[PDB]
Amino acid sequence: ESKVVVPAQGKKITLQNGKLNVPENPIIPYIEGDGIGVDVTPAMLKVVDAAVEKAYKGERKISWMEIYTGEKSTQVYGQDVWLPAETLDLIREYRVAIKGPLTTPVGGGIRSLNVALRQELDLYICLRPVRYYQGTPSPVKHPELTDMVIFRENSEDIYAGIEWKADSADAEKVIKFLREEMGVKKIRFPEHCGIGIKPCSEEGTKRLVRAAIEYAIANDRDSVTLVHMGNIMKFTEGAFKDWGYQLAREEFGGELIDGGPWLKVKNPNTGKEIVIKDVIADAFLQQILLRPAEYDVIACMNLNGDYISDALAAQVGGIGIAPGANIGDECALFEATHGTAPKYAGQDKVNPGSIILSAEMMLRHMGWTEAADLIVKGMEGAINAKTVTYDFERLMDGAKLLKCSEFGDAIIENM
Amino acid sequence: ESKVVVPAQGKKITLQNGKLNVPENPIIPYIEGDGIGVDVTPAMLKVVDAAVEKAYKGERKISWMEIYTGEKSTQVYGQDVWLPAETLDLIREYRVAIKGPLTTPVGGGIRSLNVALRQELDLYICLRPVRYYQGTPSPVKHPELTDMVIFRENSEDIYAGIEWKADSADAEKVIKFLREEMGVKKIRFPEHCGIGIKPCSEEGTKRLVRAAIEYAIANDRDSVTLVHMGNIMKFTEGAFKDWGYQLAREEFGGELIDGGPWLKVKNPNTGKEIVIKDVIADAFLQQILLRPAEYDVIACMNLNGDYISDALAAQVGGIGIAPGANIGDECALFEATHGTAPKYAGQDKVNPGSIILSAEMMLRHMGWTEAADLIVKGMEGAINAKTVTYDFERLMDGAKLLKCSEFGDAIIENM
Ligand SMILES: [Mn+2]
Ligand SMILES: [Mn+2]
Repeated sequence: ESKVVVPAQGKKITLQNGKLNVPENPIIPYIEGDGIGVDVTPAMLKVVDAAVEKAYKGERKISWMEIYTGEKSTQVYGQDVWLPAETLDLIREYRVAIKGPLTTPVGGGIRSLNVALRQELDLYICLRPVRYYQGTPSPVKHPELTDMVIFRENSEDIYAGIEWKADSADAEKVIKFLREEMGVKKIRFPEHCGIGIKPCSEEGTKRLVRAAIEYAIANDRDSVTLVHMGNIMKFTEGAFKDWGYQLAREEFGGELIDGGPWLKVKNPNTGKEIVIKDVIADAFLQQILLRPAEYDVIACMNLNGDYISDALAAQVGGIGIAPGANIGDECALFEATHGTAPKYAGQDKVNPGSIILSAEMMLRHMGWTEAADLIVKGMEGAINAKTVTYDFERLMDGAKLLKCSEFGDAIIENM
Repeated sequence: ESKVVVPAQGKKITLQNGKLNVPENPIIPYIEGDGIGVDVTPAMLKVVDAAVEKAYKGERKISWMEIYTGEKSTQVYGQDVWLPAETLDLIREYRVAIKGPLTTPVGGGIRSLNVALRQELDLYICLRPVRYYQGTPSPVKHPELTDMVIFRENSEDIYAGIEWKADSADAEKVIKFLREEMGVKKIRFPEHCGIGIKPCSEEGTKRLVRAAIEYAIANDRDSVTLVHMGNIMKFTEGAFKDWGYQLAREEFGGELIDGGPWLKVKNPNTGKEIVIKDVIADAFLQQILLRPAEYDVIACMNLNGDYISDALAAQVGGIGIAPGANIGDECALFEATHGTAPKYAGQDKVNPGSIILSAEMMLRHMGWTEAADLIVKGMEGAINAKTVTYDFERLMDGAKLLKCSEFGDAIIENM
């Protein structure tokens, strides 16, 4: 029987015509998360509650409902229950949910639980905004020049988990097929060879890029850059770029800039000309360091997005405070983006900034922009006040060391 | 008939027992390169000649022999001759060669010429050393902490170029096979879907990692880090890491550090304990910025190596002066690692540092360490003297702007 307790006081969020109908007392499911999730989640719940209390003068209140996935799920539901069917059901049912870090066990043949949540709920958009918070210790000279929003495709690519082990009957069957029926000659060593499949479809590309352009319009952003490796992988990465440009022309009236290949899309609300461009992935990894100001909204495939989001997060000193969301047409799951750091679990020491900023993305998604704005204001003030957790403090002079919970308070104090 | 002219005075380098037998007058084939290759190559030839002249007091001299590939090949041999069979023959025959930037035409279905050279000559090692040259304008606060050597697998991965276009009969045939015969259920959108194959074999992994460990030993380096995405791609990326560790244990007497997974390999020459470790690729992209000093020799797959080498190059202000080599068991091809920058072609303006440093790797490979040391010394002095090309000068105050050829001279002047 389920151990999830539906809050007595609280109402389910609904969806109509692609628009969320959020009540003043929405029930929001939440997954504590493994390791440090035990530290960061409580801080997040408190910070969010303070923000909504302050924003709406007590008129609104979230009814938190704990659901399970990861190590805590096995302890709650038993041995092999890492991701209960009900968790997928609950998230879809309640439309909006948030979670702490999740880790996948090894030795049992289980694949990434985070990817499982994304794929099964068809949360095709991995949204990762990366900006700099003044006062954050950064390894680069000008982190303030970074203000990007990453739209990472979440349902395709080699991330789909389609592969076969070297020397397995399956791997041999696939390789035999490729060489004998497809006439593949480029497999250098066909024996003791593992094989992986990289898919990229038009509908997959289009829906991701459509969300990216709509975001640029809704937020009056300057450009959308399609990042890819089309010079090497023409039919997957290259096709992604092609379809992205095509979508811009076919659905957003994209016009040609100069002699190409860049396009301009008129923002139907502000009249601003949004530039649609593209950059090779490896070169992009260099450009984000050398010319970050030239970039804004980014649309890319799964793997590249993973790399880009992490590299960007590192550069602005936000490795531990990078917010993230997994969005689909029916529901959305916000999440801490860092690891579980089991060594510090329960020490009330780690930075709760990632899950908190992911909660602010959640609040904004719910249309509760005022509360979200309060969290941003709180984070900015606390960091600028140099009252921070160890991960920041260690790289600074004259900073006040704060525990995880205390930093949560500092955020509230700066709202 | 061939238009390649074998130098009258000069002798072919030979190979015996995996050791190059280099004469005092070796014939070295060279490809000018497209675009700025017309600017950088002449500077390289002059710098190298000055270095060997100075090092061996006139006793040794390279007999340069021009060979063709790229745009110049079509102009020399005709319309469809982008990569002549003789070029592959010449490189293998003469054992050591160098080249400027190469570009691949689009619209003709031709795949990367650089990859073609690597694959066809089985140059399985893409060696990319990245260090900081004092005085180089860098976007990071402490670029001097970066001193890494990248061993990028060059014959496998999605880089192999195995893929099929969306809606093509082939793509449909492969997808049908995967779904109906392999029972694949993770292809989100099977229609209008491009497909790519990612292979990774044991022999491919082992030979790359073997070269990496041997390099760490020969150069008394501190560690070898296997970079991979094994948490997501278990059978390719994960297998690479597994085989890498296995090779360390089976061939280099690797012993377990603590409770694992790190290993220690005793340097048979210095007694130094070389640490063998591994890091997830996305996290590595962050670690190179946050903790670069903890890394040294890196061994990774094709695509990841491409990303890692570029990101590292950018961080140390070496985007345009990053040396590179493609090494195999029978021959080696050194190359400029940047693009062709056609806009500046013939202006004697671009930085010849990349091809020059690649020539120093070439000289060292030939056993001409003294000449190679002279080039390093020259580069260090010129950069530190702030007498540089526009790409550096633009990011500095109080620097003396030098043309491409003039920077070549500056290098010579600092030998
Ligand atoms: Mn990640
Ligand atoms: Mn490259």
